[PDB]
Amino acid sequence: FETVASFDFRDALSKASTPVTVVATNGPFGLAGLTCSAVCSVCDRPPTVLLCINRKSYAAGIIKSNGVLSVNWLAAGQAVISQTFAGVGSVPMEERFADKGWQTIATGAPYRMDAAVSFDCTIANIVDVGSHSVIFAEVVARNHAEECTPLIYHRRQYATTRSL
Amino acid sequence: FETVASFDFRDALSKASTPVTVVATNGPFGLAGLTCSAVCSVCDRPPTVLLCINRKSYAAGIIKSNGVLSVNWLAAGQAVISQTFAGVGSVPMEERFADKGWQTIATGAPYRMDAAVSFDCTIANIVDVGSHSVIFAEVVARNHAEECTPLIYHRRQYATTRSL
Repeated sequence: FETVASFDFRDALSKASTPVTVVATNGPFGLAGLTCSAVCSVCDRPPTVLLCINRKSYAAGIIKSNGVLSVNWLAAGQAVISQTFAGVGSVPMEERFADKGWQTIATGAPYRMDAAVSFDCTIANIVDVGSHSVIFAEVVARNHAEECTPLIYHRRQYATTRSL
Repeated sequence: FETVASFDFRDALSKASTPVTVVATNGPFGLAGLTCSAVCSVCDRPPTVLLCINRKSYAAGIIKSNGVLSVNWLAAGQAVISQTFAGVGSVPMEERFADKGWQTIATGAPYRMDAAVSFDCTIANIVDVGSHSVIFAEVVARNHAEECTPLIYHRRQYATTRSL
């Protein structure tokens, strides 16, 4: 078979929805983060998630060398955090972590303590596919804001949930 | 670092949200599909998605031996399809596909033509991690439905999107 056009693929993907996360890191190689909507759980033993990020980015470089990271599922009121970590407004990488919402838990990675879900993680394995590194990360601590709804991305806009 | 208890990881995941998909297949090993809350896009060249499914599923071995599959992101009105493919009502596998909204496109996998998004795919790589197979699949065709609001799963309930 021939694969669809990359343009067609991206067009279609805009019709699917995703949660919005920020992946962050800190350690000997420094502080960095980016928004990532290609994230999912893998298995519960050992508890493992994966995230797919383009290897060309500033943050990918620092995440992979620090070897630890957080995955932070953002809550409905946090679209501005997603924008900043997606490069909207071009906030310099190290100025992105100003507020008190970011704290360490176990690994030294910054964890967003008011995110719907924050997992603090160690990198266990990496599979490269096309432009992206698929990073498998084992969860060594968790945190949750008080109940709240998710930030969702769909058709190139932010949204949150409602019952059917 | 020690990993979190598996019970803690599962509890945390219920507070994240995911799109609801059905992964389906057909071929020499027969028809099968199942609901899947762990899917994401990987890279656009070649256009690749991944999905993680428990190796103990009846469907998982058939999907991997057939070598082809579809990923169908369900729309807000399709909770009954999700229910059926999560095994509610114990509907026999072949009968799940009797409805004419299920069609082939390119590979022979059943594609849900009215799903918000349906990708028809060939398996390219399988990585087994803990209890699950992480299946990398390249997209060879898609189906384009009209303006489809998502079916989302969050805190053990179905949901759809609203604006912020």
